[PDB]
Amino acid sequence: NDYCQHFVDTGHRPQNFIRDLIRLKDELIAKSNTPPMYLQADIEAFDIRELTPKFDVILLEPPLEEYYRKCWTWDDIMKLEIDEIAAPRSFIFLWCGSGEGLDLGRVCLRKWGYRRCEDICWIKTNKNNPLDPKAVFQRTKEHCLMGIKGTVDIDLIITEEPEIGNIEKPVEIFHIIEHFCLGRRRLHLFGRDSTIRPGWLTVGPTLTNSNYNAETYASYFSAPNSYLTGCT
Amino acid sequence: LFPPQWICCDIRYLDVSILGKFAVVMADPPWDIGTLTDDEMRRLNIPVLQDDGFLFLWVTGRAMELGRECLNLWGYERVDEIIWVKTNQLQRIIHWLNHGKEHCLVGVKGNPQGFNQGLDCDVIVAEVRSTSHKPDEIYGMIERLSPGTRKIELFGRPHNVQPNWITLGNQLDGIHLLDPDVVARFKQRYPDGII
Ligand SMILES: CC(C)[C@@H]1N(Cc2ccc(C(=O)NC[C@]3(O)CCCN(c4ncnc5[nH]ccc45)C3)c(O)c2)CC12CCC2
Repeated sequence: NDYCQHFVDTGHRPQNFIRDLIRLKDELIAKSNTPPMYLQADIEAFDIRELTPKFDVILLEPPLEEYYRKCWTWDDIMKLEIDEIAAPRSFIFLWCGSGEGLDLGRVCLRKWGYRRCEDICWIKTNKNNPLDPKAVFQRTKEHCLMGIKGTVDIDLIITEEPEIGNIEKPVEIFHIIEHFCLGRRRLHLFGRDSTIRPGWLTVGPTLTNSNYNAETYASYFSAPNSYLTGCT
Repeated sequence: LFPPQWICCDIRYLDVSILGKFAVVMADPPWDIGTLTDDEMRRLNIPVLQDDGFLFLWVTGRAMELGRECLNLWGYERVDEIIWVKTNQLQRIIHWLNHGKEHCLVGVKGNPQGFNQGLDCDVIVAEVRSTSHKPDEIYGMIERLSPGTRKIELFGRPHNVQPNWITLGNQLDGIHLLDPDVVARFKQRYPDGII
């Protein structure tokens, strides 16, 4: 059965037709999860160095212009000082969309000094509702690239495409990130009120409330918790 | 000449100029991760094959970046990336993660025109037939985009022979050429007939 041909006919995307114990690691993640902390910041005009200590995971989710049919160009993004706040061995997940970010985002990663190890691809289904000039196909997926520095989950996330102008990323990304057990200092740049979450330090230009306190924060990782994988 | 044609050879030594110009180029190359070394990859004579047109380049692991290099080096801009979602006979999903997909870069050269941009969508779902195989569905997608036109595949295996397609592998069964202009430039470039 050919689904590329079917979509030509009906408008249902090939992905509209995919189908379908380890519950304890979720619980251990929860125990080791710090309080949620969330700091409002107009990140353009914000010195990243103020964000401390140095992070074990950085989830970066910049408002791409392409999300709307204040935006951040890749020109804008590629000039963040992400290396300054990463940790010697640490990770990064960068939402690139499907356009130039597929390429400019790899540049970024190399710039801040990461090398890619994973290409996690969000697949958007149009079950409940069957274009760049520079495009060739209907784009129906986004890429969240995963990079490392120093030193059971799959690389697919399938959900129904969100209502137009909804921009939130599928939360499963968090479950993929957290099931890796890469430490506890976690940072979600350009988060929003809506994404605040235990175990994470959200930082963004629309957060309507703030509780972040560099010192208060560091204390959660004061010895004897420095190198917790956060799954224990 | 509409039917398949193929050339068992070494794509590193064949005077690919004799093959002319193609609307679509596709390559499923054996990346060092048969093998070609990265320079051989860089050194391939892709730029002769197209004046205007599209290139489809399969990648895995770290070819994801090198392939973006070779793509750019040969003179294409990557415009789309295609994903293949690998399923079983009942439509379920067969380093740091387990991999449910393979990747295919799409590049563009010149000012190609007449194409049906937008006909299909950048995700593919089809059964994992055999190993190392790519799904016949890509020939669907590529036909609808530039129907009727000259297409050339590189590092094809004897199954990848297709109508309108000149396959180039080193497991192909000899040489089968029917297009005159090519059959021409071949005997002129190749008199005894070995590469
Ligand atoms: C996502 C893609 C990267 C991935 N690919 C990986 C792959 C697997 C098998 C073959 C293959 O065996 N191809 C036939 C062959 O003939 C055999 C020998 C080498 N090769 C040559 N042909 C002409 N001259 C040559 N000189 C040196 C080599 C040579 C071609 C291949 O090419 C690529 C497959 C995918 C598709 C999804 C996964």
